Amino acid sequence: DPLAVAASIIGILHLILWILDRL
Amino acid sequence: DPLAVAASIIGILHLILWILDRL
Amino acid sequence: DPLAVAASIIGILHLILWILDRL
Amino acid sequence: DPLAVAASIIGILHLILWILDRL
Ligand SMILES: CCCCCCCC/C=C\CCCCCCCC(=O)OC[C@H](O)CO
Ligand SMILES: CCCCCCCC/C=C\CCCCCCCC(=O)OC[C@H](O)CO
Ligand SMILES: CCCCCCCC/C=C\CCCCCCCC(=O)OC[C@H](O)CO
Ligand SMILES: N[C@H]1CCC2(CC1)[C@H]1C[C@@H]3C[C@@H](C[C@H]2C3)C1
Ligand SMILES: [Cl-]
Repeated sequence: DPLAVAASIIGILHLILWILDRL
Repeated sequence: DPLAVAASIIGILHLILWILDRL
Repeated sequence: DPLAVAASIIGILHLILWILDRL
Repeated sequence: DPLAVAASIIGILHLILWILDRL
């Protein structure tokens, strides 16, 4: 499922960027 | 699955909106 | 899949809670 | 799907970390 693939990549990137902004 | 579909859309929108708010 | 189900519910909830916190 | 599983775990962790940060 392409939608699931995109959402997974987006969530992983989202958590990383949020951690980097909090740091 | 409607729940997976809605959650994927919402995660994509959540990343978009969060980034725009941080900018 | 209970993990996917819980993650979908939780992602919806996370967007709700973040929008309300920023507002 | 390992990608979906990793992203689900990541989403649960993200809500946990974000809630702890807001509190
Ligand atoms: C093609 C995709 C390009 C993406 C758009 C690039 C534009 C960035 C503009 C100004 C940044 C200046 C602010 C310096 C960094 C602080 C904001 C921040 O930390 O955000 C990063 C994270 O993705 C969310 O917070
Ligand atoms: C599925 C279950 C969802 C349960 C949802 C829990 C609601 C939070 C409880 C009380 C808010 C306390 C009133 C103070 C208002 C600040 C908002 C707040 O602290 O909520 C936690 C989080 O930071 C986002 O708002
Ligand atoms: C899956 C494992 C995750 C491991 C958990 C690591 C927690 C380490 C926290 C601070 C050390 C670095 C200080 C960084 C300060 C940012 C604080 C932060 O991490 O935000 C979330 C936290 O629960 C509220 O702030
Ligand atoms: N925060 C979101 C919640 C929804 C999912 C992406 C991340 C998550 C992982 C996959 C399987 C379901 C639906 C999406 C794809 C649960
Ligand atoms: Cl935030």
